[PDB]
Amino acid sequence: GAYVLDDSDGLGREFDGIGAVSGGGATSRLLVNYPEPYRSEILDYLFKPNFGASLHILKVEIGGDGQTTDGTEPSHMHYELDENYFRGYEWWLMKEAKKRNPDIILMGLPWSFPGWLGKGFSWPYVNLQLTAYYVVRWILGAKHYHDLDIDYIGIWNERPFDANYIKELRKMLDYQGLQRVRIIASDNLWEPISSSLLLDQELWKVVDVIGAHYPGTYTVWNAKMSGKKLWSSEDFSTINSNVGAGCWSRILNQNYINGNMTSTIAWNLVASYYEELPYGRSGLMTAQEPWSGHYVVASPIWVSAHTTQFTQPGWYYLKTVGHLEKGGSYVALTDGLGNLTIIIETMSHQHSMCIRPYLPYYNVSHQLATFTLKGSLREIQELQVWYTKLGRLHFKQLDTLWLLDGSGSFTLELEEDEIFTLTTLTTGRKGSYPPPPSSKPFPTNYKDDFNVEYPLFSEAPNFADQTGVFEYYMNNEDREHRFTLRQVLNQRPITWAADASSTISVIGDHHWTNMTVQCDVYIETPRSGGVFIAGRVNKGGILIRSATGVFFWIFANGSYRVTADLGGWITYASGHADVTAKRWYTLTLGIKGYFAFGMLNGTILWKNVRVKYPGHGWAAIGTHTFEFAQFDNFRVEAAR
Ligand SMILES: *[C@@H]1O[C@H](CO)[C@@H](O[C@@H]2O[C@H](CO)[C@@H](O)[C@H](O)[C@H]2NC(C)=O)[C@H](O)[C@H]1NC(C)=O
Ligand SMILES: *[C@@H]1O[C@H](CO)[C@@H](O[C@@H]2O[C@H](CO)[C@@H](O)[C@H](O)[C@H]2NC(C)=O)[C@H](O)[C@H]1NC(C)=O
Ligand SMILES: *[C@@H]1O[C@H](CO)[C@@H](O[C@@H]2O[C@H](CO)[C@@H](O)[C@H](O)[C@H]2NC(C)=O)[C@H](O)[C@H]1NC(C)=O
Ligand SMILES: *[C@@H]1O[C@H](CO)[C@@H](O)[C@H](O)[C@H]1NC(C)=O
Ligand SMILES: O=C1NC[C@H](CO)[C@H](O)[C@@H]1O
Ligand SMILES: [Ca+2]
Repeated sequence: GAYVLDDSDGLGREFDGIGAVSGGGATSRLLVNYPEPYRSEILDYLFKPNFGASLHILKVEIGGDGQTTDGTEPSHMHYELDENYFRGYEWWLMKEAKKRNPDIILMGLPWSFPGWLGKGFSWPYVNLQLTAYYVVRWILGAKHYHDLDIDYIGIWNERPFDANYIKELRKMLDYQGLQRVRIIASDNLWEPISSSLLLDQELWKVVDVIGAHYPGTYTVWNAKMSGKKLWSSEDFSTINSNVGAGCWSRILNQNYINGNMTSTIAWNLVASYYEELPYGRSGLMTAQEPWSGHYVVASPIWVSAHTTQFTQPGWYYLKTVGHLEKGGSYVALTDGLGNLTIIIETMSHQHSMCIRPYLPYYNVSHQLATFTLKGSLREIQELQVWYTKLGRLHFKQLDTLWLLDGSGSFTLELEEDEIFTLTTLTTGRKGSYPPPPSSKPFPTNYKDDFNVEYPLFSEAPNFADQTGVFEYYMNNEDREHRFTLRQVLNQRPITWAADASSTISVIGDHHWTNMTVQCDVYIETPRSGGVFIAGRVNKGGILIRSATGVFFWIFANGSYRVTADLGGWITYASGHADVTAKRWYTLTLGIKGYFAFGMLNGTILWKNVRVKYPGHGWAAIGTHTFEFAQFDNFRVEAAR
C-alpha cells in the first residue's frame, strides 16, 4: 500500500558501486581493432559519466596464459625472469576507462597462472611467496607503466583459496608500499571463506571484502556476522536481449535487498568475442565486428544507467528498502548532501531469468505504490523522473514530479517489466551517437602478413587464442620473415579451464563451410615439433578440447596427418612429407563439400580426402604442443 522512506532512524549499508568484468576470458578481444570514432563511442557508452552505463567499477582478469572461457589472455610473465607490462588489452582498457572517469574503481583477479609458478605442479600454492610476488608485480606494473592505481586484488577465480596465501599476499603488498590496495575473497561461494573469517582473527584482519559469485540475490549468516562488505563480485552472464536486461534490473535491486550486497559486478563488460564461443553475447552491450564498425547498445546499458547515473560509491542505502506488494522491489539512496535517488523495478519471471540460478515462478501484476518521505526527506518537493519499458522504450526522461502538497508523498501506477528512477539529481542524460554501420559478415577474403614494426597491441587483430598465446614477433636476422606471428608458451599453464594439448588461435566467420586457408609456418623444435592450419573449427573457449573440423598437421620428423579433431584421435589421412625443423614451408588447405586437399609449397600433398559434411567453423593455426613456432603471410578465402 504505502511505503515509508525515512532516515531519522539511520541509514543502511554504504553503497560501493556497480561494475563489470573484462576478462575470463578474452571478452574484450575484438574491441581493440575497432576503427575510430566507433571504438571511442563504445567506450563512452561504457565509462563516460552521465552518458551510458556510466560504470563505477572496472574489474579485469590478470592474464595467466591459460584458457579462461572465450580465449586465453597473455601474462606479464610468460617465463621466469620475463617481465612485460604491455601485452594484451586490459592495460589499455583500464586507461581508457580512467580517462573518461578518473574516479573509476579498478580491480584485478587471476583465473590462470603461467606454468613455471607451479614449480613442477599445476598448483599455485606450492610456493606462496612466488605466487604473491607474481601478482604484486602486476599491481606495481599498473602504477609504474600506466599510472594506474589498482583498488582491489582477488585470489583465484572460482577456485580454492589458501589462507596462508592471502596472509602472505597482504604482507607482500605492504612490503612493496601498497598498503592502500584492498583484498577481496574468495570469488567463489560464500563458504568456506565466510566461516574461515569467523574462526581466524588474523585472516579476518586482512580480508576487506567478501566477494561471491552468482549468489541468487542471497547471502548466508556467517557472511552477515563477519561485518565485512559483501559484494556480488560476479553476476549476470546472460544474453543481452530484453530477458538479460530484466535479469540485470532485478538483481541490481535485490542483491542488496535480499542479500545485503552493496556491489554487483556483471560478467561481462562488452561482448567483443565471436558469438559462437561459450556464452555468446553476454556483455552489457555488443561489439563483435571490428571489421565493419557495427556495435549494438543493448538494453542492459540503459538498465545500468537507472542506477549508475544517479548513484556513486560512498552514497548510503536507506534502511527503508524492500519488495512491492504485487511483485517487484524498490531501493533508495542518499549522499548525505540532500540528494535522494529511488530505483523501482517490476521485472516479471518470464522476462528476467538469469542463467545462474533459475528462479521458481513468482507473480507480478499491476499495482499502485504510495511513497511518503519522512525524516530529512520530507523537505524534498521536486524529483526528476526516468523511465524504461522492456519487451520497448529505453531510459526516457519523463515530466518532473512535484510534492508541493506538503504531504511529502506521491503515488505511481506500475505495470510489468518497468524501471523507474526518481532523483533530485539533474545531471541525467541518455547519451547518443549516430547509428554505426550495418552488420556485415567477416570478410570472405582476408589476409595478414603481420608486417608491423611498432604494433599498438601485442597480437595481430581478429586472432582469438583458445590455447597458448600468439604474439607479433620481430626477427632481425631474417629479411623475408622479419615480422611474423609467434606462439610463445613453452609449457602448459596452471590451468583454469581444460586447455587443449595443442595450441590454437581461431579467426573469421563460424558460418564458413567452404574455404581455403594458407599460411607460412616455421617449426622451432627439432625432431619433435609440429604445427597445423585448420578449417571448419566448430568449438572454442571453455570447450576448446571439443573442437572438430579439418586439421592439416606437419611434423619435424618428416610426416603429416589430417584429422577431424584438435585432439588428433580421428584420422582422415596421413603419410610422409619432406618436412624438417627450422625451415619455412607454405601450407594450403582447401575444404569444399565432402572433400579436402592439402598443399605443401604449392604442390599437392593429398587431395579428394573425404571429410564430414555438412560442417562449418572458423579457420585456425596452431602447434602440436606448448612449443615455439612462427607463422607468416596468413590468407583465407571462404564461402559462408
Ligand atoms: C541484511 O539483511 C536483512 C535484509 O534482507 C536485514 O534484516 C532485517 O530485515 C527485516 C525485514 O526483512 C527488518 O525488519 C529488520 O529490521 C532487519 N534487521 C535489523 C537488525 O534491522 C538486515 O538488517 C541487514 N543487515 C544485517 C547485518 O543483516
Ligand atoms: C547533490 O549533489 C550535487 C553534486 O554532488 C551537490 O552539488 C555540489 O555541492 C558541493 C558542495 O556540497 C559543491 O562543492 C559542488 O560544486 C556541487 N556540484 C554541483 C554539480 O552542483 C548538491 O549540493 C547535492 N544536493 C542537492 C540538494 O542537490
Ligand atoms: C560448398 O560446396 C558444396 C560442394 O561444392 C556445395 O554443395 C553443392 O551445391 C551445388 C549448387 O548449390 C549443388 O548442385 C550440389 O549438389 C551440392 N553438393 C553437395 C554435396 O551438397 C555447397 O552449396 C557450397 N556451399 C557454399 C555456402 O558455397
Ligand atoms: C497473479 O495475481 C493475480 C492477482 O492476484 C491473479 O489474478 C493471477 O491469476 C496470478 N497469477 C498466477 C500465475 O498466480
Ligand atoms: O568466472 C566466470 N564464471 C562464469 C562465467 C560464465 O557464466 C565465465 O566463465 C567467467 O569466466
Ligand atoms: Ca611477415
